[PDB]
Amino acid sequence: MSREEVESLIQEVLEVYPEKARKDRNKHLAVNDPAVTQSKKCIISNKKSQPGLMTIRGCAYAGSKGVVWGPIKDMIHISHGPVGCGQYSRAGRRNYYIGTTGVNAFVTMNFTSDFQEKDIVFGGDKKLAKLIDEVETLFPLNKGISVQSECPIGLIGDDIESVSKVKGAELSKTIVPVRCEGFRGVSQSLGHHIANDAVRDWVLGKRDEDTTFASTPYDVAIIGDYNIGGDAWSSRILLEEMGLRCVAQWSGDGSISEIELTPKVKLNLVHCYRSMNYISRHMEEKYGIPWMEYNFFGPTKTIESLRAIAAKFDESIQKKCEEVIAKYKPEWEAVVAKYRPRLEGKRVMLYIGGLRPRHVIGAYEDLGMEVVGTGYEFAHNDDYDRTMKEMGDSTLLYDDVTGYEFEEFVKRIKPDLIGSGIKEKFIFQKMGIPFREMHSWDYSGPYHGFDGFAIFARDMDMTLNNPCWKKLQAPWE
Amino acid sequence: MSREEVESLIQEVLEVYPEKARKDRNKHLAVNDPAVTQSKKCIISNKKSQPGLMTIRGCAYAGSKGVVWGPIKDMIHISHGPVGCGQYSRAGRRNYYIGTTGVNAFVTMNFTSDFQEKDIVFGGDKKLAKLIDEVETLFPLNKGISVQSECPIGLIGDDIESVSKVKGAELSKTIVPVRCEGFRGVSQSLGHHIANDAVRDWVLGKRDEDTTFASTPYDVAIIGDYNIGGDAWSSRILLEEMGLRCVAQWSGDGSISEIELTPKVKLNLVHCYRSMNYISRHMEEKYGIPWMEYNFFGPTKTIESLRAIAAKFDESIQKKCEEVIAKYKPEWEAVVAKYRPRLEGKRVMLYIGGLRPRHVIGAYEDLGMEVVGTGYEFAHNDDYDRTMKEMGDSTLLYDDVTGYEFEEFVKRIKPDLIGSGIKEKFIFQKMGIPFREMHSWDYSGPYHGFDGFAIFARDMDMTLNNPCWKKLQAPWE
Amino acid sequence: SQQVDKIKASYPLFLDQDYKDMLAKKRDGFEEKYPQDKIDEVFQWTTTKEYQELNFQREALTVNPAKACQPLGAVLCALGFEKTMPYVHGSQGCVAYFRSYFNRHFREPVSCVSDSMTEDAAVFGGQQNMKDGLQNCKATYKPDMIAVSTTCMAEVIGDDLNAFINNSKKEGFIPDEFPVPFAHTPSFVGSHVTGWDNMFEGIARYFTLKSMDDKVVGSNKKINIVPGFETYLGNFRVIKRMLSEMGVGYSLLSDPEEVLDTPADGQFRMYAGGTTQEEMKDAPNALNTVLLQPWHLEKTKKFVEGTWKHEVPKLNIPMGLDWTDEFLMKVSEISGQPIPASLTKERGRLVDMMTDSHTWLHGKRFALWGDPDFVMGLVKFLLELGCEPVHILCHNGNKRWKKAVDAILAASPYGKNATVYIGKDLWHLRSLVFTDKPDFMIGNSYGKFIQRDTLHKGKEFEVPLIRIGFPIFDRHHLHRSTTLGYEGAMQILTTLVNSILERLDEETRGMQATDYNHDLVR
Amino acid sequence: SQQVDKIKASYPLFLDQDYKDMLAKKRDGFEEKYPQDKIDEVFQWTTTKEYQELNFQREALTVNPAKACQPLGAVLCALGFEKTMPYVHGSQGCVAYFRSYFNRHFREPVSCVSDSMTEDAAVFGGQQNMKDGLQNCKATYKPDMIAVSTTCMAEVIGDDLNAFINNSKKEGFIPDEFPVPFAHTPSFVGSHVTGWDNMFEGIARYFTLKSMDDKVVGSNKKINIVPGFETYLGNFRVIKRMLSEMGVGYSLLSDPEEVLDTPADGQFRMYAGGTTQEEMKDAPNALNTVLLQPWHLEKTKKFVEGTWKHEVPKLNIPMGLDWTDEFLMKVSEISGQPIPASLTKERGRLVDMMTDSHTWLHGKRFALWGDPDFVMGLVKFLLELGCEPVHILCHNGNKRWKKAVDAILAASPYGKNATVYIGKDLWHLRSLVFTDKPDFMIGNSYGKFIQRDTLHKGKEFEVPLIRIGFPIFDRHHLHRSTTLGYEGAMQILTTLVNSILERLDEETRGMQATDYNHDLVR
Ligand code: ICS
Ligand code: CLF
Ligand code: CLF
Ligand SMILES: [Fe+3]
Ligand SMILES: [Fe+3]
Repeated sequence: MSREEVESLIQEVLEVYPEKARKDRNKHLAVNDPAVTQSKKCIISNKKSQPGLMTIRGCAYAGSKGVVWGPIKDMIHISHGPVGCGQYSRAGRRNYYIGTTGVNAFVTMNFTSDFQEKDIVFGGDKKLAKLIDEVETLFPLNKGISVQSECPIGLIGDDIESVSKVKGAELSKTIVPVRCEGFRGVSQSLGHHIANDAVRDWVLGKRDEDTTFASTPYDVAIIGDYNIGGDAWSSRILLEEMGLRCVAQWSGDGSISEIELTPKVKLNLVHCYRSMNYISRHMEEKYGIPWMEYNFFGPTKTIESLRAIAAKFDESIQKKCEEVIAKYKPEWEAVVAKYRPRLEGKRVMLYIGGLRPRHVIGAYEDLGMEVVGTGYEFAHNDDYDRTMKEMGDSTLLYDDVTGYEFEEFVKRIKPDLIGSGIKEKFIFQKMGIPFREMHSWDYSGPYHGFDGFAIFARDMDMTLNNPCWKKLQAPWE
Repeated sequence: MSREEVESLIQEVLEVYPEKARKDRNKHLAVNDPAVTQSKKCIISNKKSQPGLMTIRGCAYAGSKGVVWGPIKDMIHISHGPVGCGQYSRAGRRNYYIGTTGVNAFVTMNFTSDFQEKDIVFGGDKKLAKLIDEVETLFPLNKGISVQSECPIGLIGDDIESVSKVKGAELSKTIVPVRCEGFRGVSQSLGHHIANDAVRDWVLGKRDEDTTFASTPYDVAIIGDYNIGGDAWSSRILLEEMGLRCVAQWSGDGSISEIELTPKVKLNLVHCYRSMNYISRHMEEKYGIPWMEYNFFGPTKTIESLRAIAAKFDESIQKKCEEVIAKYKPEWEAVVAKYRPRLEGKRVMLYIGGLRPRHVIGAYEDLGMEVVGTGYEFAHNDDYDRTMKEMGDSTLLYDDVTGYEFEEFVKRIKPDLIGSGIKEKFIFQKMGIPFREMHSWDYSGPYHGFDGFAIFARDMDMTLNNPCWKKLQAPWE
Repeated sequence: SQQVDKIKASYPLFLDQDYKDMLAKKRDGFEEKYPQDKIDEVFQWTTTKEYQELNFQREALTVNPAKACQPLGAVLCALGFEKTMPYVHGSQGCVAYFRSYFNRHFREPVSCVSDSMTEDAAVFGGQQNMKDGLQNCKATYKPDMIAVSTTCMAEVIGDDLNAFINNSKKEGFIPDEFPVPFAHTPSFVGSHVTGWDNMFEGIARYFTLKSMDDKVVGSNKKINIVPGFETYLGNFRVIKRMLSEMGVGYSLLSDPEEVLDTPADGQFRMYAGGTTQEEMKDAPNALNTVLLQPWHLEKTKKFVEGTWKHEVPKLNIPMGLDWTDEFLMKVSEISGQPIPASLTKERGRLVDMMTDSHTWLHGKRFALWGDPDFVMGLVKFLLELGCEPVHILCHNGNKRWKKAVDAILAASPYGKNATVYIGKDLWHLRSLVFTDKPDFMIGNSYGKFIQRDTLHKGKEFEVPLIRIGFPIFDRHHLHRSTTLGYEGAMQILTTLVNSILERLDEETRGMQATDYNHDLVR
Repeated sequence: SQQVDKIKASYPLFLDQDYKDMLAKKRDGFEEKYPQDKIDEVFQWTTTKEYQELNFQREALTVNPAKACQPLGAVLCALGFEKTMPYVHGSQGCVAYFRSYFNRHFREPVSCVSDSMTEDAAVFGGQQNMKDGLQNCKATYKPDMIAVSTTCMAEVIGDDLNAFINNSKKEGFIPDEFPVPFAHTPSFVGSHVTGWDNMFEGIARYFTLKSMDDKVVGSNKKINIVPGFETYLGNFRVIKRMLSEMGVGYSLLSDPEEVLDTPADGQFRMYAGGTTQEEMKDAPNALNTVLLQPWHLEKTKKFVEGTWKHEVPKLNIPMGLDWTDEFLMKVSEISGQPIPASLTKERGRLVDMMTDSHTWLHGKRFALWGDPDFVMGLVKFLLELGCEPVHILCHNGNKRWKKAVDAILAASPYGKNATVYIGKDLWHLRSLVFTDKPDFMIGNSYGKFIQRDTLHKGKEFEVPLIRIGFPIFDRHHLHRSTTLGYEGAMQILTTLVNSILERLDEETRGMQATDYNHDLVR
């Protein structure tokens, strides 16, 4: 709104920084223009954070262990290093799964080597081999081990690749070494890249020579959906109602066998482009599997995605797609009729990770809500290429925003709702602004698909229109 | 010992009273002499309380509704009068039963007529008939209605007998009017008498002309056991292991059919003489059924009672009795071996209603404990005749003791443990004396039989030897 | 049989095979029990809407009431004065029941006496009973005051307390200067809160009615606080703390929190704390009188406004956020003291808790019961949290109270599904929770049986109980809690949200069935 | 499918038939899952004593630990000083994880920064990182103090904090007078409590080591209180309240209760309260220093005794009756202030609660885990109540602490069946609760999964969890509780007895099966 005001606000916020930090941060804040197609001319992304400025970014270990490898349920994932990292990331992400924990599923469990001073001084490869033996003894029904590195592993001269090779040859088990040390990269995105490379190098090609899996022309894989609150399940059902067959989903509620069967499918359906574009491009190049993006956020995006997917197949699939759309139309129409009057005209600001800042806009507009600012923690420039056409004119765009910047922007813009993570929720709640968690769904969800849209609308209404937001000022003040 | 000291203590305590109260209370405190067989020459009981002296006694409604009629599970008992009495007595007594509450059992529920001013002014007989109709409508599986009177019913001139007769003829149901108004009598004892008279007049003789019940020479009834904490059950099993057949059980876990079948048994086994001697004497006079007292408190009394019961039957019953005693000997021997070293030499003071102050001495002596004082709230002079021979020389005997008297006697005697009710527990707990509830078993039990003796010993040890009794004095005091 | 290493109490010893066979033999042989299928059919019928229609047609039968009688409240009021003996003129069984009730709720000694009226007094009256009882009570327990109430027995014969106490004083049974306030508390009128109101009005009249000539309003720069029937010690504590933090002079009349919270240090204290006779005599000199629970202090309000000439403010119970704010601003206006920053920070902290827990609180459905002021404060707080009160029950409420509660409900969008019931008992409430299932119940211990019944229908039909109210018999030390002010609101909010979260945890503990939603972080 | 009137979240929407069929098809078609009988066999094997023997032979594998790393405790210590910014020299992922952890436990904003060291500093060092970070942090957030700790990355490369901060000051990045205390907190040594100790020692050294010439012991007539790692605001509050009631001058060093309990009133406060620099500079002038949690304040004790010349008393954590009494008498002896009557009455009231609940508490078996001082205080209190600690676990404890705990256990007859485990994790504890079943567990939220496992074996094998400790993620506002003093003992006692009573209520709710023991009065 009123572009010159937004640029003035940007300058006023930047006035406080030292010259180096101000000059750097000036390249990461922008005023959106929907006509612009290339983001390199307006915003700069995927760079190192300025020291001492309260960034929100994580590390490559979080991007690899917590995002990509952790949701794999039948594998045991071992945090190689000191005790803190696996403890802070244990069950913090709501990647839902079905299994018997401790027997054949291990998602919420924390396996670690628990480095001491002696391990730092004299290495930890012998400890790693002994620990792998112990894992094999105590958890027989596991189907593969991954070793996720923390910072000291890369800092000291540890060679986890040789240990993994020897122990895998000895036990006839898949052991995947992931060099996802924290100091690599600038954020979790290099963790995504490293985890995808490990998947390609150690898992994806097991059944290249195997041809015992019967294949159908309607075989698809779900890539980049991590089943937050059941999200992937809420997507999968729709695809099965269309008549497709979902051979695998990466990686929420995912098994290693599904990953190894993925090269046998006819189409890849990529949900999170940011974290899985590497593996999808590799399979297109190697196995010739086409991949396409889809968006199941809100009825409009869901219907458009379903039609786009069905067009990739024959006419029976399109007929089933129309049947599914007709079946689900009354339910989301009822949701819209109930909740749009309570949410029309509200203004939303978002600060999320790599995919969701632009994916959720359509669902918000399906309830009459306008997104006035958005930003990414770690996403690349192609993500901003998509976002710039996704958003409106004179809206605010921020990359790797600092706490001070986000607080000042929110003070000036005064949105009705903010969607961000755990580290901004209470900051903006004490400020008197409704806040929804857009990583964990505030322990609600799923939000994907038609069944998720109802939950999304109910949550928006329950937080935006709660009475507690009208009680922050004492009557005597 | 020290009889002269005990008498001097009695005089010192009585010194505070006014002349009338002192003269009255002097007849209710005594120093026991085991050689004395007539209590009327020693102590006086069953008299009205002195006003304003904080007695512990209840009323006739408590003795009838709460003690005798309430445990009958398949009957609905209606508190005729204002709302308070049935509310304070609802589920306060732990008479255990098996049934589906609200459908075919109604023990823990409170049915009342809830008198208002209009009911007081214009009577409540029409309200009673309407209420009986509503009871029949809403609780079809009930097997009889009893109407327990409160004070205003007797004071305003209501004719509940006519209503009961008319509605019983109309509905073909047994309706028992009980004139258990509070102001009659001096305690719950007249409630016992009135409830027994109602049982005799309205229930006991229903199957006098009915001879379809097959009878065996080993038919007994349990009379006066109210299944506190399951006590009656813990007795019944032993009798069934002896080979007897328990036809009725008065009145804990009792049904109206058992009461009506009682006149068909070969022997009555009276536990509480005080509350059931009336009905047992009536059945001896009318049906010729002999009755005998028994005591299942502690292994010694239990074994003696079992042998005394078995002597009333043939030799097969005696052989079964010997088998039962042999079977249960190791268990109570183990209990004694475990708990007597922790409880030997301790001194106990008791104040319970009408049977338990004398029945529990044997169980205490089975753990090496000496009872130095005992007393009754409402028991008669024959109860003291039975009591005096069971207690030691120069021990204290008190009838309808006041709070001030009880406190001063405990202060002078300093017992290791006191067993009394809810209204003295916290009084003696703040004094630093261990206290066990001897009405409700402190929500523990059962205490009857061999299975109950283990619970009794564990409870005595856990309360007497608790560390909290050594912490009442601050270290800086 | 018992193993000495692991002894079993009634549960689970009676679940052994021998006891089970004994019980089955007893039932099959001598109980003439209905067939189990018939019992199941009747239970299912009692869970239906036709049964509810029959149940609400009741006119003469009360099943499981949610109230007590007046002399219980009179005793509780009398306990709040310094070295005062509660004395109930009537039958001793009433006093035994009152003492047992209060002992089980408070887990403390409760002192009360009776004159033990019998059938002789039922014919001739209880004048001699009162003379002897007053003399004996004063001689034995040495109180500074004897507060006399009545049982229904003495009410029905029409015993004149004033004349009987006057004759006791005239003939030398007790000194003429000894204070003996009295109140008629008929148990067939009202409930226990009515008895509290009657006893307080009697004591205030006794100490102030005849000596009003030298009274000037506002002379002692204090505010009188009348709490009413209260069974949470934290409520007295929080009122006193909040008034002290404002620097406001106050006089709490009928304060029993010291005598219900005596320490265990090797001695028994029959009396502890309480309102002094000097405070009660000086009460007309206060700036004003504030009644914390105005819906059962009507007689007290009439006396204070008519005699003391105090302009009693129209205040709701200080429960929740808005009503606590209104109480604080009214006290500030009366006394001229500004509201301190500590209370502002406490209010902000409560608001922060509300913001933190609003997501788990929103849309939840509650059935609830209790006393009128407590019930309406609870409804107000639940509306403030975005919760849905659905079945609001108050056995001792009236029509004006119901109209006020309906006005509260109509002002909020969350009160559209709420129904208020006056004069209904807990069997009605059982029918309501079966036919229109809420998420939770709020009430005293008598609700536990209702939960049991719901569990009999099926696990998906269980309505868990949250114990707020009087009496609570199956939990320990809950009477130390607070329900008033910001602190009480925080305690209630914590209890509610954590009850919701334990229910969710229990419902998602099934391995490989529902434990996909067994989240570490909630 | 969704009904707009009753929308379902993940639970129980995924229990619908269509979702169940989808999941069954997915598992049967593409997951290559083990047969359910094989899974059941392996689970039963993991519940056995042979599995426990294999499990305790572990030497290199840690499964579900019960501790964190040092910089988390360093951040918590730094948060307790006035207008102080916690600054972790190292990698930014660590700071993200620390902030998320504390946000989830406290439900409050937590402020911390890092210098964001990357692969470049892995060979050059983080000198430029520290210069730029100190300048940027001071310019942007305006702290009065920056407290520097380290991550394992900078510890492994061997970054010299002292030299780097000195070079930052010398070259003008920050003023020379600006306070920048620092501490090396290697995450491969000790745990979070060790980091708290290191950070406190660094701050105290920075403010006192070079200016000890004009210090006289006892000049300010105060007692220094060092709390250590603490995540209950009620503990700070109760210590301050008890010291104020005695009339004892005190200085609480590292007090974060204000900054972790800010109000919601429309503004964001990055800083609130905390120990001032004047208090820390004046600390050597106190009469003495009292350490509340002495088993992770060894470095602090060495510094205070060696440098400040304070004769630090040998005191246990003031948890439970005896240790609270000892703490109060030691404080009274040090300051010369008598113990007031209010604290005597509070102690008596706690003793009264103990007397009331001893029957339900006696003989109960508890597994428990946590931090060393917290754990030994819990064991002492449980012994005082007549309860039986059986499995005592502390992942970050040592051999001397275990010897002290064994000495405590041997002094009590209720410690006969207790075993102390040091260096064991929660998978060991799962084995222990399976093989020697206790009645209850006491611990943080990570215990919930153990309960789930026990429920999988059978309802008679479930071990319910009582949440006392850090962190608690699945309940709201439990961090406001108290575990210290008589008030903390009362809260713990109430929670324990009521947990026992809810378990008993749940076990006796079966109609006509076990509800013969569903008592109204307990
Ligand atoms: S993987 Fe990525 S930060 Fe694509 S690291 Fe992050 S479960 Fe975010 S915006 Mo948390 S690139 Fe997924 C994400 Fe998006 S953990 Fe989740 S919500 S769609
Ligand atoms: S950036 Fe990432 S989270 Fe940080 S360490 Fe590095 S991989 Fe890990 Fe675990 S132990 Fe603690 S938190 Fe660190 S300092 Fe040593
Ligand atoms: S001695 Fe006994 S308990 Fe007393 S009344 Fe009489 S029958 Fe009953 Fe119920 S209602 Fe209250 S408590 Fe009484 S005063 Fe009117
Ligand atoms: Fe008590
Ligand atoms: Fe908060």
